[PDB]
Amino acid sequence: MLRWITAGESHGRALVAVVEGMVAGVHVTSADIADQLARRRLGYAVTVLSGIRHGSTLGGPIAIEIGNTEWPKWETVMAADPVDPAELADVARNAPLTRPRPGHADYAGMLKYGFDDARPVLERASARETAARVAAGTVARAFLRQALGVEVLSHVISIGASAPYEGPPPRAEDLPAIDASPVRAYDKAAEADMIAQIEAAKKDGDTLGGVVEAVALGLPVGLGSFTSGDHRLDSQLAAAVMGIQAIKGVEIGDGFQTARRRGSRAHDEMYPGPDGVVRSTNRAGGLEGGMTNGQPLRVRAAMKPISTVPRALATVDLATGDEAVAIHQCAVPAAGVVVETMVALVLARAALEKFGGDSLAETQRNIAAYQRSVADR
Amino acid sequence: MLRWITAGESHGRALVAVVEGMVAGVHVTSADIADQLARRRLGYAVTVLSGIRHGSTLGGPIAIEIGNTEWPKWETVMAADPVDPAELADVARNAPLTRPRPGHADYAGMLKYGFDDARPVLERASARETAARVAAGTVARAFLRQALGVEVLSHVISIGASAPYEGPPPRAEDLPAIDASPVRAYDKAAEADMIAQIEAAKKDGDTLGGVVEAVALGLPVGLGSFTSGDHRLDSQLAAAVMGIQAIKGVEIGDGFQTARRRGSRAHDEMYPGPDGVVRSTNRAGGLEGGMTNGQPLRVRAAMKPISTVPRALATVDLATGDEAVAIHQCAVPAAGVVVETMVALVLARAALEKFGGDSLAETQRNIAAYQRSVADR
Amino acid sequence: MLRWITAGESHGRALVAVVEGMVAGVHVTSADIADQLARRRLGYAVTVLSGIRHGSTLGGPIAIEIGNTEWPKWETVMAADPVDPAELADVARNAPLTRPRPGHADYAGMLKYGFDDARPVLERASARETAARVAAGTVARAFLRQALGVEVLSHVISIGASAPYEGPPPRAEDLPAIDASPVRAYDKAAEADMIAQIEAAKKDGDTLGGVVEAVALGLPVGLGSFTSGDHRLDSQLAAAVMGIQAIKGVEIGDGFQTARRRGSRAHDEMYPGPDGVVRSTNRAGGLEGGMTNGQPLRVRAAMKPISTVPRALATVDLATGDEAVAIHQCAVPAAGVVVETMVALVLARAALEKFGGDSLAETQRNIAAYQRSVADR
Amino acid sequence: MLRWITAGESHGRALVAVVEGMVAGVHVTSADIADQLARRRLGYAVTVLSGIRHGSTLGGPIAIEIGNTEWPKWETVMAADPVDPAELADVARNAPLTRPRPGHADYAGMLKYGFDDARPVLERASARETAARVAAGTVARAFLRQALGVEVLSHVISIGASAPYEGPPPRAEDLPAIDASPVRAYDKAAEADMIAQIEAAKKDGDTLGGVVEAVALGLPVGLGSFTSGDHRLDSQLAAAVMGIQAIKGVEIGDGFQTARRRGSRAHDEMYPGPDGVVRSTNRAGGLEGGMTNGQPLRVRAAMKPISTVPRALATVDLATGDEAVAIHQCAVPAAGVVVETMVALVLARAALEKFGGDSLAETQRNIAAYQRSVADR
Repeated sequence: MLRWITAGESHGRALVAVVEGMVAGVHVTSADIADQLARRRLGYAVTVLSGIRHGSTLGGPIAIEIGNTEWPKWETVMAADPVDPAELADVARNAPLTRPRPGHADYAGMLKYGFDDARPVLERASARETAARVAAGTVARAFLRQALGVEVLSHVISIGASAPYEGPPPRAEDLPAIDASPVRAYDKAAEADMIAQIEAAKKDGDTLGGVVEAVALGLPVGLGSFTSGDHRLDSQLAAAVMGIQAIKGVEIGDGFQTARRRGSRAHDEMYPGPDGVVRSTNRAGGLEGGMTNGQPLRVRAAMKPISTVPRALATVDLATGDEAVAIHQCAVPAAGVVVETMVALVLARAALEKFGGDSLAETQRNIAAYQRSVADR
Repeated sequence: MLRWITAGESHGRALVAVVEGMVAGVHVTSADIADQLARRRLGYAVTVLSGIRHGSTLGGPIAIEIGNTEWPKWETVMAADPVDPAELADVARNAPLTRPRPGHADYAGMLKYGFDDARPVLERASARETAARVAAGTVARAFLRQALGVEVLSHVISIGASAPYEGPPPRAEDLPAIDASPVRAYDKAAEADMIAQIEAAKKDGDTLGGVVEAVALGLPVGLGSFTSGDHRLDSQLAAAVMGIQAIKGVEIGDGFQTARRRGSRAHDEMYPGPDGVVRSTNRAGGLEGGMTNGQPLRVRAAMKPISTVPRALATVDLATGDEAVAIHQCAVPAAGVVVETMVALVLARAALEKFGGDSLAETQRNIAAYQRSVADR
Repeated sequence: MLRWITAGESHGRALVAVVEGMVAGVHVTSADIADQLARRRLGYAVTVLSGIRHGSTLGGPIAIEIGNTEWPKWETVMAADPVDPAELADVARNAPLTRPRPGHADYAGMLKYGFDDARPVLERASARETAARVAAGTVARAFLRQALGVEVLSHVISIGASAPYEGPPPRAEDLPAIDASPVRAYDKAAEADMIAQIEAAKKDGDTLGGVVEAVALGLPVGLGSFTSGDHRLDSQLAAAVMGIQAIKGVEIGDGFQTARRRGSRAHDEMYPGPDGVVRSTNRAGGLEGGMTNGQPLRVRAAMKPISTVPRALATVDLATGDEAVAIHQCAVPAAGVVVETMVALVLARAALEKFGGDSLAETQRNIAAYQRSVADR
Repeated sequence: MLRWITAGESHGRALVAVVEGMVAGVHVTSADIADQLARRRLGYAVTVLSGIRHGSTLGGPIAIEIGNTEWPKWETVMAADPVDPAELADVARNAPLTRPRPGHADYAGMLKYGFDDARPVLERASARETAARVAAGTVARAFLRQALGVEVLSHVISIGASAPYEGPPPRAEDLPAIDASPVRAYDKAAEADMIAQIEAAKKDGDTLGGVVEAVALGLPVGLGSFTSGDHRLDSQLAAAVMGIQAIKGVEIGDGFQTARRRGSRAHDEMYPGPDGVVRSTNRAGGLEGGMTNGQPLRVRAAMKPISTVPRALATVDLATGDEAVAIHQCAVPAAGVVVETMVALVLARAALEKFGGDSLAETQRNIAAYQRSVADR
């Protein structure tokens, strides 16, 4: 049973991702992880410490370290061990952060943990942590591809007030074009609209959020279950995606728009096919009653504008109780990449749950046999 | 650490809800549970078996049984023990269900579990299970009220193509009026619009979904955490709400609309107040960076139309591979009630996580002290 | 992933066992459960509410209710709902329990939960709860037999000061003789010694504990893992067995005696065989480095004397702070039966972890294929 | 809710310990961790990557890296990324390991994971992993001391055939003398006996196991619970201790010897005292009915001889199916140190479970208040 953990402060020495429960024999390398970390940097130092040998998973815990290049600047302010308080009071960088940014973990985090300073909160809350997620996600990704022939990608639906691209989702062969787009858009018209919204926001010195859609292709029928709320795959995906920094909404398939349609036009009808049932629409986004139906999985995430707009947001100085202005510390296309990663981690877990196995070869045997059994129906 | 489990088939003898980890000394009765089960039946036999003594929780597992009144009709078809297969083949009610309904667990469930018959799938997948959830939810509810003075309610935002009510959410004092509404609407104009959509759908012999909003009031700052994706309260709520039958989307606060706003207008600014920070908007829906900020928690759920529209939905007969039509087996206002329940279960768990305690009095002491500590800031 | 929960107070209306995550298609009936509950009653009303249809598991949560026959006597004192406090003060049975028994949950439970009365503590702490465990255990048992040809049994090693039977463990064919023994002894000489110890203790009006050994036969190699402490099968078994009421020690195989042997004589040497490796000793008790090695699994549990000895044990009246004497509310052979049950639950979970599957047939395919793969080595 | 994870192969680049859920404000440093790692090396390079700032925990995940000094020798054989298979076949160090050692994870691990080589199994299974545990344990240790004034230590009861020290356990002030002993013995006579057994085994070229006892002092009443098997503190401790490499048995207090006593002499009687109940014996080892009773917690672990005895143990070459002899790759006093660590991790988790809190100060308030409440009884 797959588990993943991230660790690290934004300005700490390094980030760590640990993945536990991954079967032995999955091919994945430092380079794969770096490639995926590079994809996270798209939009307008990796060390594998354990669990992988000669590019193949060992079956034990996989620990992946991501170095922080800025560490020399932070090694006193973010030092693990005590530092002379007199030497530290002379360090401008160590100044108190007492003006919580609206929209961020600052205020609630300070109160919750009894902090006088927001620094310990933002260091961990920061979306720099998503880099560790992506390191972990790459392992799930390699597993999904090699065990199931499953591919995970994403594309941006809207940024700011752009008109949502509601056409067909991309396939895996479209990923280079998507990744090459400044807004990771699949649709050229939608692309132009989004770039325009960004240009105008940039000019106004403002910030934007957006909507992104992860797509997983090639899934077998029956991952997740209808047996309880927690086992529904959409429940698990929603947790994994909503828990991403700045995400305020999650949809499966046509999501909130489904809730505005009539039953006669809301669902995906089934028809006879050569190698099983075929559907002509995918309004469900590949999930029905908590399980994969074989159609492309579509998961959409709504990201709020996350970058603090300079001198726009009133706040309070918790030190004084006086009015203040939040001092700043779009990322929509990268959010799409992070969503891919969380979707992959969840899918990989659900796959190991149904197909079991301790090595890829074993898991592959069980998959094959389940597929043969379904075909023989 | 609070856990909840539901058990039961729709036409089985009874449903069971088990709640584990609830502190001793919470006042809750059979009548409370029945009251909340009654609320679930709003819209256009309870036996407490364990864990409660004289209307006060014991600290052990709380098992709540909900009887099925139709059991005599089903006691052979849904018999636990073997039944002579010749006697059963003469029972019309035991006929094979081999035409999976689009939008339901039928097809994927049959394939996943190797079933030839959809009966075992729909029996457990059916939203009749939400009654067991609500039994469990009532315990969390009583805890939230008595430990924290927290109230949970809901109201319907839209049904079918109605214009979404986007005005202010209701307070606890508005619940009778909401519950008295045929569509559990808070807004009279929105109400009329929704009733109209329903009337027209009824006439067309069609079905509707909708959007509902659970509201939790009185929450302390700091439930949930920013420390990882799984600990974010919005992550937990999303899992609990998305896992409800027929839910296709979840939002916190202004959700997907936040993703279409500029940073300067997207967030909730903070200002000085007498007894702490005050905000003038609640676009975040009471959650920031994974934690409660003290504002009303707003959680919205998108429900797809769930009732099968007679002779509209093409499907396949899995027995033959031939075309077929799905045979049928809005519920928006009741969905709102179920969402309340899932929100309450999650909030109660997060509260016990931060405030600990083995009895209500102990948990109340820790709450009080945390609140004093925050006030003294 | 198998989970089990028990609920119920000793004098409550009923006990409930819930088992979640069990694959569909396992044959098990009310009668099987009753048979195993009967075995628990060896030594000197079952209702299946959910998850089983026509004697075959459905794949959903399995809820099993066990009625309390004494309920009419307790329905006011252990009433779930409030009862007039004046009517209750006239009930002798509802008298305060304020003299905690040494060796029991009484004192620590009262302090922990802020109880003035030990009643809520002993009602849940009581070993009557093991009946619910055994109901749950029967499902795991049926699964182990049908999926893996695995059998679980037990026998008593010692009671009181008897000389421990250290000969060979029994096989499944020996269970009737063991069950027919007044002390569930496998060895006739050991039996006579144990009966003598009991006779002498009975005469002295005293109580005894003992040591029991669960044996699981037919296990495949490789359940559990060496990958971390929590995944070691011996870790899981130890948790499941030590958590049984009155158990103070757990051993795998030769346990504490292994720690007194030299490395040259402590382990089980391997030799070539026709259908795989064979060992001539089983000092390890079928577990090495956290995993099953194919040898009989042997798990031993040390039970303390649990029955309070009348007027022997000094205690304190918490109401007054005055000296008092504990007022009483062997069971070694039944402990053996309970240990069987906990071993079976853990083994079944570990099996589903490695072999996966959502139905027995699927799990059986994966098992077969893993076994073929091992044979082809 | 405290969680701990270890990662690393014995000859990999480094070990990683991650601790999640630890409250903010606990004072612990690199030096503390190194000190405790040094204690693990008693008997006949630490880098804190995250979660700690200026010697005080941040509340987020704490990642601790322990470097392997031998890494340059292993950086090709245990390289994470692929290495030219022709270059690797010339490396003597990379030779196949196909003769599983009796008593080790080798055989079952190879079969389970489909390995042809035991290397991936022993790399992770090796007790070198306990160093990562101890890094994690140090955090729990600091928490226990600062939140609860709790101290954890250990001493060796027996090694090989020595006569078990059954006198009183040590207190915290005795730790230097214990740590200074070659066998970490508390008792001088027992010490001499153990050294003799070792001398004789060394001379015979053989290996020994032993029994160790962890002692935790200063615990509040009521950690753990009687509410179910999994919540019993003895259940949790047993899992944590049995899961240590080479441990074959666990006891609480007088353990297996309790099972040989009569009820009248088996338990710890309670008597009136100035500041609460007092006991004159501690046969229970500080745990009753699943919870701490305030007495010293005593947990004993039986370690099998772990070092392979050269040319004594027959095995099979899995490559050929031919007879072979196991080639080798006491540690009792260090086992005691590891047991301390696992006990501390479990106690710290149980403490956070009851007392909650997100910072030490908050947890301390809740502790104080629970203690006052108990005193006022």
